Amino acid sequence: MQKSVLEQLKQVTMVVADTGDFELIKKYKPVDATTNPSLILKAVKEQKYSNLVAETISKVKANNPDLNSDDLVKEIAIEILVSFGIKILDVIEGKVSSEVDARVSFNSATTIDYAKRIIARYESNGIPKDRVLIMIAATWEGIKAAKLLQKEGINCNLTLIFDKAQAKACAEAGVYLVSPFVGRITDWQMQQNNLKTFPAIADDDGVNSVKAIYKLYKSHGFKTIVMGASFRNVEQVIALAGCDALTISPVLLEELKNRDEHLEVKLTSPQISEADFRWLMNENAMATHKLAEGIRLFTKDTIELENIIKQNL
Amino acid sequence: QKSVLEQLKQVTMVVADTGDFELIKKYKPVDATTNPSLILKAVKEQKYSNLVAETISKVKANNPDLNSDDLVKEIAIEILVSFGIKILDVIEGKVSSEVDARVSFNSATTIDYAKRIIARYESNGIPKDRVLIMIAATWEGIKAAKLLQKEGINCNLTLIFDKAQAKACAEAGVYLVSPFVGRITDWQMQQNNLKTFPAIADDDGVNSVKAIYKLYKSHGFKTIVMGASFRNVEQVIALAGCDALTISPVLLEELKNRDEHLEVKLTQISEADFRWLMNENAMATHKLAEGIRLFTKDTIELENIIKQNL
Ligand SMILES: O=C(CO)[C@@H](O)[C@H](O)[C@H](O)[C@H](O)COP(=O)(O)O
Ligand SMILES: O=C(CO)[C@@H](O)[C@H](O)[C@H](O)[C@H](O)COP(=O)(O)O
Repeated sequence: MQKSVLEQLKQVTMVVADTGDFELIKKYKPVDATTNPSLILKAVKEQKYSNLVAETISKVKANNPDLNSDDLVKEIAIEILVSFGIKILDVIEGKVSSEVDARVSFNSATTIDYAKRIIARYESNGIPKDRVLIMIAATWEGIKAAKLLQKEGINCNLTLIFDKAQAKACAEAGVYLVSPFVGRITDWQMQQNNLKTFPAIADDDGVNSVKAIYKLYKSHGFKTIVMGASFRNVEQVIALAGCDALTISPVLLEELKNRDEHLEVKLTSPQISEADFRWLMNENAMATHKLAEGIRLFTKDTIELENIIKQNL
Repeated sequence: QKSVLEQLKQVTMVVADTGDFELIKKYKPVDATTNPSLILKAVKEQKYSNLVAETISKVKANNPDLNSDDLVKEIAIEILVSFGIKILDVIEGKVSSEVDARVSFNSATTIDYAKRIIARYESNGIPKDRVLIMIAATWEGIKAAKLLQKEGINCNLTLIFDKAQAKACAEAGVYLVSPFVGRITDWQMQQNNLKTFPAIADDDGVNSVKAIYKLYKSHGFKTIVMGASFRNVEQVIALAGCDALTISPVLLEELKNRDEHLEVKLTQISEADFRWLMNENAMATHKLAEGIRLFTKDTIELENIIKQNL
């Protein structure tokens, strides 16, 4: 019963596919999947699912002849987000992550409203909320929004986690899952230290970040799921075998599928006030920069999606 | 022929950026600014070791109830005030004194620290009109300044790297803003490994202050625009006509010794809005945070010096 590294990983970690390409999701059979604004933009622009995109735009237009261009564009954007999520849910047993508009990242109330709008759109298609994770950037405001959403039974994926303080604050808020990044932390490490080659696993700041969060969570008995995200190579993924969950790009899933060696299982202070959180984040130059950058990048891709929608009106 | 320094004073309030008060006299600035790094420099170089020793003795005597940690904190405030008092003896205007950078994300502790500085000045016979409380321009610092201004305490909002950030300060009714120049140019040079300074027209730091000045003038904001952080005299000269400019003693000396003609060049936001606009500015996001970290490092070093002298 010898198995590939991918199949072995599934025994010790919840394998999640990081893509909007639902057909690819099929050849890897992950439990859950994650979409994000950049992945949705790629799914909209690529030829593969051009029919689905055109149909979604046409349907929303036909069913909302009274809405102005601006309101119509936002309606179409959320419908596209949800349409890809539904196609993904049709091919997996688990949940799909759908991200709120990045432009609401510093407003808890508008984050809550957008989250509820996403959930209502899934519900109108017969998808229960228990199959969806609302993805929210882990700014203080996003964590506050998630805290309230969880109280209403809406599970959240707190993303763009770069510091153990966010992770701790998210756990303290009772969120369903956190997505600490790995690759982007390693990117900063290489640029800051002028590293010509990729660091050894023991020295990889990204890998170590997830390990520290996992250790923190287990020692405190937190039930929030730790899902490593953002990977540069298969070695970083393999290094976190045993983590609660790992969301992995199709390119890397294919690499894992084709490897056959045994997979070694590697994974087996006061409450945070707003001022404390902000201080701790300020102390971390990398996290300060990367959280902000992540929000800007998703915003750029969401604005491009809006422009594309407007071009097809 | 008038020196560039003399010409600058005709169109801009010249301010000395130093805690080394004996150097101030020869430039005759209107106001002066200290900051945590400048206070540390003055203490480390030991020219004012007697002032430091006398301040430590006084605070101990007047505070028999404080433990070691609390005593050091009180001495740090009194040192800030002692330097300010000495500066006020040699200038006609105001002196800026900065709150502990460690309170930058707490409006309440910022307010009380500011009030403590003012109370120490008052106890030493200095009226509050002669003092500006410096506060980093985080949202929390701006909210603290809004309350302080209502209570008659004038504030200097510092570590300003973005125009929307400066607008929010003006909307809070602050007395003065300190938009930085040199640190913005540093970011620009680092981004592209530039070995030479950019042309003035292309200098992001100079352009930031020009943009803030233009906004304030067109909108009628009464907050004073004071450019700060300079790498060379050319950046100072480029902003001639600005409301105020705070300048190092080295650059004041350079201006004093230049005699060419000086061309005069310069003649609401919610919390969520503010945070969004800052986030859109990679440089400002980085530099504001960096400034707080650097001032914190220098405040900790000052505390360590105090501890060694108890
Ligand atoms: O965090 C999640 C889902 O939880 C992912 O979709 C996440 O956004 C992506 O892994 C990252 O944005 C990818 O970043 P990068 O590795 O391409 O720099
Ligand atoms: O903003 C004020 C006073 O209002 C200044 O004291 C300001 O802190 C200093 O000019 C800067 O910190 C100097 O930084 P740098 O030019 O040495 O990088």
